[PDB]
Amino acid sequence: PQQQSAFKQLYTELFNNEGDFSKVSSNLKKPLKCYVKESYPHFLVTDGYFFVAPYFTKEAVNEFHAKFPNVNIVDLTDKVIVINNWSLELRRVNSAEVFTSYANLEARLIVHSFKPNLQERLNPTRYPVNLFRDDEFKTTIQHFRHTALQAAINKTVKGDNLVDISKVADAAGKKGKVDAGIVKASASKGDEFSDFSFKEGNTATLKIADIFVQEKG
Amino acid sequence: KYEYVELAKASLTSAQPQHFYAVVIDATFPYKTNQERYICSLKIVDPTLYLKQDASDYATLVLYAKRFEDLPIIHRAGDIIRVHRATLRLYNGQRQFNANVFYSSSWALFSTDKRSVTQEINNQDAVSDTTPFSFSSKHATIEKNEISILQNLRKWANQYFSSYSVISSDMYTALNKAQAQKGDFDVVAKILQVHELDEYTNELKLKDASGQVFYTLSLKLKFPHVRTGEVVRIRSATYDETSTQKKVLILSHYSNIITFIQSSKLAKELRAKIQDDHSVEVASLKKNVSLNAVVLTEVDKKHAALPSTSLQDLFHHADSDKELQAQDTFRTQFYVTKIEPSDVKEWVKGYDRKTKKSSSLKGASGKGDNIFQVQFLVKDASTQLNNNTYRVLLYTQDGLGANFFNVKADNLHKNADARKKLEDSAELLTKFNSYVDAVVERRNGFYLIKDTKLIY
DNA sequence: GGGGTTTTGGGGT
DNA sequence: GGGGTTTTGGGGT
DNA sequence: GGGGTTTTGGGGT
Repeated sequence: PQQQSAFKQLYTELFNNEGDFSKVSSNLKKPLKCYVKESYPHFLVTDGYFFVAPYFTKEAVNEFHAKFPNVNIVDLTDKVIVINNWSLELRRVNSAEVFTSYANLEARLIVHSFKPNLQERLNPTRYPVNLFRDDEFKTTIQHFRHTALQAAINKTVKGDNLVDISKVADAAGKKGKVDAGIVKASASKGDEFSDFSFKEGNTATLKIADIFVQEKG
Repeated sequence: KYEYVELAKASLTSAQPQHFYAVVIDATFPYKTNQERYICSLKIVDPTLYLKQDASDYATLVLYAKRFEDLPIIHRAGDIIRVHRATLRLYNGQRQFNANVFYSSSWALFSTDKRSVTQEINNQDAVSDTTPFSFSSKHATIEKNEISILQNLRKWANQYFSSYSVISSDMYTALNKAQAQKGDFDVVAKILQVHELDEYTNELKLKDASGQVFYTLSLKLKFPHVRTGEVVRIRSATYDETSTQKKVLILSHYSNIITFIQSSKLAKELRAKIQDDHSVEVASLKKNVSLNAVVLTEVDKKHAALPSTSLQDLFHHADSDKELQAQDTFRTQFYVTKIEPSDVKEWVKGYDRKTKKSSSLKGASGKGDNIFQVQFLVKDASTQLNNNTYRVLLYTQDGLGANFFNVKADNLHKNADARKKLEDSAELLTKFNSYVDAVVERRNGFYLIKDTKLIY
């Protein structure tokens, strides 16, 4: 029924629309009011159910540092922020190194403008969990890959190259190597499957440590 | 020399270190609280403190440490723990034993059953019935006079678990009432299925006495003892209100999944009473996209106890690993990406036993006996990220996998009924989140499905 | 006082 | 600090 | 020496 998690609904709709942010429902592109769980070494904000990592543009922090002098970003822990201008992108990453991702895919929250509300902002919430560790969400991403994988395999594998029945039915005096059952899924370059059709968004962003040196060298 | 005292007889006044043996009936996983501290909380029992006048009574044990490795991991309820130097104090009416492992306190775990959980998983025998399977510090010493204390407590541990539920109705919440809790709760259920979601996570399919089915993520490394058909107690779960497609439980770093020792009366009754449910699967087959995994097949009873082998091992290591080379029959799980030949009508070919050749039923044969010659292109958790898809065969000319489709081989160009049932099975097998549990036999470098059949 | 360690008598709390 | 909330690791903590 | 504990300066190993 109704999805309580703003983030989960947003990120799920993005993946269910091949990473196209223009195909995601317009009634969901309203300002995001979220609680800041951590600010360093990782900046993580919650929507009351999950936590995701926002990716700030150089423009976003400079604008911030102007309209709100001396109010450091890396010290926003336990305070709220309102993201007025933001976009969602899909990026290929190394899930073994990035914890805010799954199956080498990440949905990024690109922040263009955000204002802090220190006004004793509250809200009794459940413990926030990594959206990329959620059962249903992991499943949504698996669906995404399964669709890309199946489309690539039905395009790549043709001609019904079936193992000759004699090779198996009359296997006495016949030895074989199992790697004969290995079939390439797509026209890739390396050992990883990368035949996707969503155009990987680019957009430059700041490393959380640069915003820490900019405020406290 | 250590003097062991019984739980109810331990002194509340003399804040001096005391020692005791006891049976563990519940425990959190060891968890971190800040930067230099780890805690493990457990409920203990013995002949002098095991039952309120019906619901189970117990003392509590809180172990403090500076390292994760210095705290006990309780995978099973019913085993025994021996603690040295605990201080006892009353905490909200209950007798609470506190022990700082980081200072001078220590613990040792003893198996009530023949083997410990870990020994069962790795099929090892126990060194002896007086050996601790886990303990704190570099050493553990058990004196001759402790042997009787241990053997007697084991005897008692079994009597206790076989005649009482131990984990009484007040220590958990019915799954169909889970959504009504304000915070976390405990659950006692049967594992109906263990699905390998990915390289690090299992997804458990649970069902309790109330009949509700729930799913929950279970890390492979943390809970390596989960097994289908077994009953467990989940210590600390919360209801996930963000899961719309399926009922999900969220566990925390302090949560724990606990099994029961063989003599457990509760585990035995729940194992028999709670029967398999496929309602979640049948309902999901009506949807275009199912966030619920559906295991479409069932292996023959004689293989139910055979361990599974990943596709990674099956196709990339089977000709190099000593253990995999000596075997020719395996059990594995996977999802089908494509089925060849494309035309469902050509799945059944005519086979000539003498020339060892098969042919299409074009001008409809006599060319040979009808057989299935199907080639599945599969993939699994262990190969999720690579650019490969693997060939798994269903070549039934010698009888292997003849009943896989619950449709005896026939000319699919003429038998509309057979063709339709196979076409429907084809869509089901290639559908996202559909998986196959199968036993395969290795012949001339290929794997042929055998002793496996569809259940949908 | 007592562990393990080596400090083999002596800080700080 | 115990019926709880880390990050030596953010997929045992 | 240094923790944790309290022994709050000093044992044994």
